[PDB]
Amino acid sequence: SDYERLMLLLSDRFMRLRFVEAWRKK
Amino acid sequence: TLINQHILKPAPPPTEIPARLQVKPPQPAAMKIPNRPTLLGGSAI
Repeated sequence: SDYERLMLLLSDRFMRLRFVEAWRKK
Repeated sequence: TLINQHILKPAPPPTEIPARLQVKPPQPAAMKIPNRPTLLGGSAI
């Protein structure tokens, strides 16, 4: 599968829920 | 009426070519909504 390895060039491929569930508690 | 400023002189500042890349498909894709204010000139490969 070197066609897929060519077809995926430059692709480069819950913490913000944690800091808001504390403030929704407050 | 209003009194206006004037352009000085030919002063040359060139830009430079930075290095990173991004993929992320949401509208903000950075710190805020518009993109041409928050996109790096011309990027290197």
